[PDB]
Amino acid sequence: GSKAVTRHRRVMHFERQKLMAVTEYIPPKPTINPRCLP
Amino acid sequence: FKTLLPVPTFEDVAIPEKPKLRFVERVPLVPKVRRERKNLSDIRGPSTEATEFTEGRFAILALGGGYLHWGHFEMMRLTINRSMDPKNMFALWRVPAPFKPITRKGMGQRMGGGKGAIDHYVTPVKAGRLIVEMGGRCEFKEVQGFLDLVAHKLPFPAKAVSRETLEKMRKDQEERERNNQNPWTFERIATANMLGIRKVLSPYDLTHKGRYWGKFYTPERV
Amino acid sequence: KFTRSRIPDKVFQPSPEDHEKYGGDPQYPHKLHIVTRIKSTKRRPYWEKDIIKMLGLEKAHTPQVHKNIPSVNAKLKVVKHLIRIKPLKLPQGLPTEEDMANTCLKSNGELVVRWLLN
Amino acid sequence: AGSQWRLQQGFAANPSGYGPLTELPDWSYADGRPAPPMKGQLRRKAQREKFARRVVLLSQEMDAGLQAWQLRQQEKLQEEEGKQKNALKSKGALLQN
Amino acid sequence: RRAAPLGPMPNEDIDVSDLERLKKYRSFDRYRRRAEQEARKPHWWRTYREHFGEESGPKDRVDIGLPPPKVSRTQQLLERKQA
Amino acid sequence: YRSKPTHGIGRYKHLVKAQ
RNA sequence: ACCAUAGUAGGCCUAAAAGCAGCCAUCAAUUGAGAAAGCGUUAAAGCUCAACAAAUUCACCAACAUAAUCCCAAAAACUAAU
RNA sequence: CGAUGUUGGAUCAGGACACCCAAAUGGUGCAACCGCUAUUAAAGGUUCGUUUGUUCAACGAUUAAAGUCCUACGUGAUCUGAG
RNA sequence: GUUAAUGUAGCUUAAUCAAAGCAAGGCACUGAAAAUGCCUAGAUGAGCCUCAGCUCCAUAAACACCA
Ligand SMILES: [Mg+2]
Ligand SMILES: [Mg+2]
Ligand SMILES: [Mg+2]
Ligand SMILES: [Mg+2]
Ligand SMILES: [Mg+2]
Ligand SMILES: [Mg+2]
Ligand SMILES: [Mg+2]
Ligand SMILES: [Mg+2]
Ligand SMILES: [Mg+2]
Ligand SMILES: [Mg+2]
Ligand SMILES: [Mg+2]
Ligand SMILES: [Mg+2]
Ligand SMILES: [Mg+2]
Ligand SMILES: [Mg+2]
Ligand SMILES: [Mg+2]
Ligand SMILES: [Mg+2]
Ligand SMILES: [Mg+2]
Repeated sequence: GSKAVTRHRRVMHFERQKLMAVTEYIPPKPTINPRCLP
Repeated sequence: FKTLLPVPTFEDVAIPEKPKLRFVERVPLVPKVRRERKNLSDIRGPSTEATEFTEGRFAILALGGGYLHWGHFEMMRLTINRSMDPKNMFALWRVPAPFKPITRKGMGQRMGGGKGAIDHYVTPVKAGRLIVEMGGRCEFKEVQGFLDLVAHKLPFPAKAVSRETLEKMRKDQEERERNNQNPWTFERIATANMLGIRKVLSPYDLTHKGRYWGKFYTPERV
Repeated sequence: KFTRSRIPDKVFQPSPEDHEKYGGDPQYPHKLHIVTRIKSTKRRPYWEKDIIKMLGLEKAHTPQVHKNIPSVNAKLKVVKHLIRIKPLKLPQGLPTEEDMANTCLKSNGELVVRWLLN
Repeated sequence: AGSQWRLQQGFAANPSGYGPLTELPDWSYADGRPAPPMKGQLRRKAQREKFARRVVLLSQEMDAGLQAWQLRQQEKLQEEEGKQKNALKSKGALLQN
Repeated sequence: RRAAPLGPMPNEDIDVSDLERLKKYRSFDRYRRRAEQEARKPHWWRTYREHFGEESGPKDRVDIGLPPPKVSRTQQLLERKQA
Repeated sequence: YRSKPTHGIGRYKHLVKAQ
């Protein structure tokens, strides 16, 4: 078992990994790119 | 042909005496006799103290958590002291001298037998804290140039920032989190204990919101 | 320590869009719950196991009906990740005593009183 | 597969549950006399009944609950006036004026 | 987990900053008085008075009396001063 | 009790400085 | 890409300090070029930077070697997938 | 632990490359000869003696060179037994 | 001479039992304070009226004024 804090970045429990992968930031995507607009 | 622009002028900058960084001590003047347990919890999560500017307009900002020992202080002091114009710039410690005893045992000891003996002292640094604060009649760019060296040689990941740069990245940080397209945020899920997810999470997570993990802080995490 | 968990009341304040979304009436709450146990109690804390027992949810994918009163909603709140709740609907209204043999419960969550006439 | 589609259409997610496929009496004598009923359908009848009976019961209990509360409210409001009708006529301060 | 006080906390009024410039009761007795006055006020937390039966607490009194005798305030005052 | 609204009602020592 | 001439070796300390060991001022000619941001000299001379004019796609940060019998499924960027 | 026999030699070596030699190159405070570095390359090589049980190590003589290691500190149902 | 207010004891009560509480004083007691004990002075701004009304005086806050 490892301390809560550690040097080496500490592999997460798989479920927590899923949780992290689900909650990622999704940038808003405009319908038309402002550059190809007039 | 190119048209000129008004140059930034500093008439309001007052330079203090002893603009260079003070020498800090290897061991405190009243050395701690009683050996302390190690809170790792003082490196962990966001920082409360020393998050803001005081006198100066530039700083080194700590993006990770870590421990600063005397070697680090020496490095910063020497580097900054010979990389600045003592006339036009001044620097300041935003960090206390190392106060926290850290033990060791002689290499080759068996497990058990007692606690160790006090080897050296350190300072705990939580992510989001200013290490060193530089003011002056300087523009940010020069200071940035040499400060990034120091920043790079610190134990944690760190950056060189100005007031402008800091507020920029904070507004960007909150704007990223009100822009977010996906309905599902770490906060929303953890606080409501969806999927019984609390089972795998730490209590501290409710505050940390998936942005801090151990001593690591990933700014991209909303 | 891993422990029980408070669930701040802000979670249960519904937004105006939600009514449209899940098809509830903004004015009048529904009378009855259809609860189904969707997940398993294994690998979950003993207190959730007990709640699931006392809700009559022991067996999976079997519907069970409960009052919409707060006393029950407390327990459902505890195990809400293990279950599926859908409001019971009565298109033909409540069953009389002539209709007891012919009742049936459709997956859209509605109780049909007259089942298979001639 | 295809449970989702079966659900949108209001059927059972499983072709086995409650459709005409299952419920109907799959055989009969050649003469036309009905066959003894089927054990499965018998049990399904019983517990479907059980379920309905319960729905009725809970509905009724909840109603009777609400009525009882409303009644207690009326009783409170009635006692508040029951104090005033039964009270004595205030005199002392008013008689001098 | 902190909750929020409902209404005023008792000592929240006086300034902790600069204690030396605050007047104290050096008398035990002054304190006793102030305390007994404080114990008569209707606080928002569970109190002795609440459980031990102030006997209906606040009560609007239906009064069947003889009207109080009408006497001049100022005149009476003057006479007594004189006496 | 920490959870309650009435917490720290008996708190005094900040009123008298004896050190 | 292009281009570089003026008081003047500015005043000091030093064997010499000529924009450029150091300390102090940092003014001033010409449309325009710092008492000079880098190289260079014993002190220079000499190369460039910023300045005019000439023009103008975009240009902030980001890259990181390895082990011991023999690599290790095969493969594959679209015919409609909550 | 109802036994996975242990140091150094002998014999036979299998492998890595973090190259000691042989090959091809970059940089030099590379004139030449020497060198000092760095890249690429593992098919083949990598001595004989005096003393130590010795591995190391010192020393004599040489070599194109006398590599660093892994293999139950390779290898005792093949040997040795100095320790 | 004009506007917003007032005149409770030094600060705040009450004005249907009643002008109340606290400061503030003296003497005694121990070195000073402090506590304690025995003591001390006190007010509804002034003139009429009706059984709140009319003025005056004065303060205060401004403005005008005067020097
Ligand atoms: Mg553990
Ligand atoms: Mg670093
Ligand atoms: Mg069966
Ligand atoms: Mg140029
Ligand atoms: Mg390499
Ligand atoms: Mg293969
Ligand atoms: Mg053994
Ligand atoms: Mg055996
Ligand atoms: Mg070999
Ligand atoms: Mg190589
Ligand atoms: Mg060679
Ligand atoms: Mg070889
Ligand atoms: Mg070994
Ligand atoms: Mg061996
Ligand atoms: Mg052997
Ligand atoms: Mg063998
Ligand atoms: Mg009176």
